[PDB]
Amino acid sequence: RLQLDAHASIHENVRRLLQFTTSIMEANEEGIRKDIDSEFLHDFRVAIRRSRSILRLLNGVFDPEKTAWMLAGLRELGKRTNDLRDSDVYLLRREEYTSLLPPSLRPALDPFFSDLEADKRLHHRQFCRYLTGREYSGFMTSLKEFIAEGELPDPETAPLAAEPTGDVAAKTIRKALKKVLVHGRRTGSETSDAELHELRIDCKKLRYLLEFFASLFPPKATAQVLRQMKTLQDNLGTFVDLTVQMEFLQSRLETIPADRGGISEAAAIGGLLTTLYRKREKVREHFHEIFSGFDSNETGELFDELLTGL
Amino acid sequence: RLQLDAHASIHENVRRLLQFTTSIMEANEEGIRKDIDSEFLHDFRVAIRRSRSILRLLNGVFDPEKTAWMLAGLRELGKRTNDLRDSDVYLLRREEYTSLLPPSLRPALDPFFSDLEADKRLHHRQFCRYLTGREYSGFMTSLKEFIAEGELPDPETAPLAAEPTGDVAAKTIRKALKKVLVHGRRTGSETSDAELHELRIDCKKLRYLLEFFASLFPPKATAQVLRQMKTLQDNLGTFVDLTVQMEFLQSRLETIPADRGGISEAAAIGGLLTTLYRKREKVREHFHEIFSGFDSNETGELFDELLTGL
Repeated sequence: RLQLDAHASIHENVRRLLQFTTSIMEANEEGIRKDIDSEFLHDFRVAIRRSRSILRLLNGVFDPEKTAWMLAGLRELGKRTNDLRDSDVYLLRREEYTSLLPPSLRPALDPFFSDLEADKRLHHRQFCRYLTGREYSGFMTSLKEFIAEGELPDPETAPLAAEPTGDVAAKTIRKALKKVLVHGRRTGSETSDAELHELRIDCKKLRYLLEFFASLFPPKATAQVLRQMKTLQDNLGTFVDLTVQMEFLQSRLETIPADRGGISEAAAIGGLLTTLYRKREKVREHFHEIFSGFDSNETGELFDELLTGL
Repeated sequence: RLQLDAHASIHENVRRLLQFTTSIMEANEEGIRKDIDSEFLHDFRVAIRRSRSILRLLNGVFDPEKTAWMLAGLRELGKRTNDLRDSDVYLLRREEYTSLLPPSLRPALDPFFSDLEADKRLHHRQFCRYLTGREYSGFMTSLKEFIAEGELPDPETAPLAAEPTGDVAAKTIRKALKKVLVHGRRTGSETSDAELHELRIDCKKLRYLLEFFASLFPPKATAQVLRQMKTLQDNLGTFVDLTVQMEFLQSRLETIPADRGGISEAAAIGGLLTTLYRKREKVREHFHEIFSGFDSNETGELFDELLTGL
C-alpha cells in the first residue's frame, strides 16, 4: 500500500513513493527473470515511469544533482526494458493482427511472429544479464540508501522539500488540470498528432499526481475524479498506442527483405497499417465530444470537492 | 426502343432483340474508337452479354449450329473487350483505392496507375485494330444477315422457334425465378463464395428475361418486379464485384517486382486487399436478410400479376 502522512513534508512523502516504486520494481524481478508473464515487466516499467514523472513534476523536493542522478538512472533502467517490452506487446497482438487480414495474407505473418519470438528470447537473455550485473545492483543499492536519508536537504538548493504535502498537492494538481483544459481548448478541428500526443502526457501527469496524493483526500472524491478522466485518457491512450504501432510497422516495412518472401510480408504489414490507420481516425473523430464532456461544470465541482480547504 | 409483338413467334421476337443489341453494339463503336468515355464499351459489353444469355436461356429458337455459331462469335467479341474494360474499371477506381490507404502508402499507387494508363492505350490500340479488321467486319455482316432471315427454321431441329412468345416468356421467367428461390433457400449459414456467385448468375438470367419480355406485360407490373429484385441483385453484384477486384489485386501481388520498389507497392496492394475483404464480409453478412425479404408473399404476388393468363 501507499499511505501518505497528511501533515509531513513533501520530502517525506516523495521518499515514501520512491520506497514503494523501488519495492514494486524489486518484487517484479523474479517473474521477469523466470518470464512468467508480460505483466511483471509492465508493472516494473509503470513503477519507473511513475517515479520519473513525480520527480519531474515535484522538481525542488531534492537537491538538483540527486534529482538529475535519480532521473538519469531511472531513464537508463527504462530504456533497458524497451526491446523486451516491445517483443511481449507485438507477440500478444498476434491473434488481433492475424484476424484483421484476409486468409490469403496471414501465412506471411507466421515468419514475422517466429522472428519476434527469437527476438524475445535474445532480449530476455540481455535484460536478465543486466538485472544480475553490478551497474543495476549498485544503482538500486544507492537509490535505496538515498531515499532512506530523512535529513531535509539545503532549503536554498531544494526549496520545495520542507513544504506541507497538502499545499504542494493542491498546487500541482490544479496546475496539471489547467494544462489539460487549456491545451485541450486550444486544439480546434485540426486535431493534430502533436496536439493529442502532448495532451496524453498532460493527462498522464495529472493521473500520476492524483494517484500519488490519493490518501490525502476522502477516497470517494479521488475515485470520482479518476473516473471523470478515464474516457479522455483511454481515447488519448488508444490514439498514441495506434500511432506507436504504425511507427513500428512502418519501420519494419522499410527493412523488409527485397525478395519474393518480403513481397508477401509487405502485403500483410500494409494490411495492418491500413486497418490501424482507419481505427485511429475513428478514435481521433471521437476526441472533441470526449474532451467537451470532461471540460464541464461537473469536472470543476469534483476537483473543488477533492482539494477543499488546502 | 425494344417493342416485342405479343402474338408473334419467339423466333421473330428473339431476332428483334438481336437486331436491337447489334444496333447498340454498332452505335457504340465510334465512342470506343475515339475513347470518349468507359460507358461506350460498357454498353457494347452489356449488349453482347444480354444477347448470349437470352440465346442460352431460349436454346431451340434457332438451329443448333447457328446457335453455337452466334454464341461462339459473341463470346470471342466479349473476350476481345476484357483487357480494355479492366483498364477502364481500375483507372476509374483510382480515387476510391487511394482514399482507403494511409498517406504513407499512397505514393506507391502512382506508378501502379501510370502502368494501368500505359496498358489502357495499348489495349485501346489493339481493340480498334480488331474493330476495323475483317474478322469482326465479316462476323457482324453475317450476324446481321442471319437475324434478317424471317423463315422459321426446321421445327425438328429448332423446336422452340414456332412457339407463342407469351407462353415461352411465362415458362422461362417462372423457371428463372424458381432457380433463384431454390438456390437461395439451399444457402444456409455457410453463405459460400460459390453459392453467391451462382445466385448472382441466376438473378442476372431472370433480369435479362424480364427486360427482354417487358413490352408483353403492363409496364407497372414489370417495373415493380424489377424493383422487388434490385436489393438482392445489388448485394450479389457487389459481393462478386469485390471478389473479382481481390482476384485482380491478388494476381498483381504475385507478379510484383522482388525489389525495394515492389515492397512499397506490395504494402499498398495489401492495404486494398485487406480493406476490400472487410467490405465483402459486411456484404456477405447482409445476404440472408435481403434474400428473406425477396422470398416473400409480395414477390409471388407481383410475379402472378406480371404473368396473368399466359
